[PDB]
Amino acid sequence: KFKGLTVLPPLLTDEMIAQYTSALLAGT
Amino acid sequence: QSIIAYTMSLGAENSVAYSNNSIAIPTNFTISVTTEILPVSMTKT
Ligand SMILES: *[C@@H]1O[C@H](CO)[C@@H](O[C@@H]2O[C@H](CO)[C@@H](O)[C@H](O)[C@H]2NC(C)=O)[C@H](O)[C@H]1NC(C)=O
Ligand SMILES: *[C@@H]1O[C@H](CO)[C@@H](O[C@@H]2O[C@H](CO)[C@@H](O)[C@H](O)[C@H]2NC(C)=O)[C@H](O)[C@H]1NC(C)=O
Repeated sequence: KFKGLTVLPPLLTDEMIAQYTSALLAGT
Repeated sequence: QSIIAYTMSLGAENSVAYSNNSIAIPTNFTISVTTEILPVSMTKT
């Protein structure tokens, strides 16, 4: 953090992304 | 009602009946129609 600068968090956590990847792997 | 917060649902949960000698084959089908919209131009200023 700085003098008026801020970083916003992503909407999707990296756990949720891992769940999309495991679904693609299990489907295929 | 009211306003709530929660954690999103990515989707349902499907469990494929996999085995080493089973196959699924369709016996019917449907024709489906979808659209897609794409911009091509903008205004000349
Ligand atoms: C293919 O056969 C399997 C069983 O060999 C079916 O899967 C089962 O379906 C019942 C409900 O009808 C569930 O309670 C079981 O848990 C399922 N088993 C597994 C291992 O997932 C399946 O429904 C059949 N597929 C089709 C398209 O008829
Ligand atoms: C394949 O599926 C279609 C429906 O998607 C079946 O056609 C329907 O048949 C029922 C029963 O006769 C009618 O009430 C509907 O009007 C039909 N739908 C349409 C769009 O025509 C068709 O019979 C199925 N084919 C087989 C071999 O079962």
